[PDB]
Amino acid sequence: GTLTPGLPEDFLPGHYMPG
Ligand SMILES: [Cl-]
Repeated sequence: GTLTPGLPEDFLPGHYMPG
């Protein structure tokens, strides 16, 4: 659910950085 690199999100495309 974000534009950043990181882990895939559960329910939306895009990724997130934990923390
Ligand atoms: Cl992915």
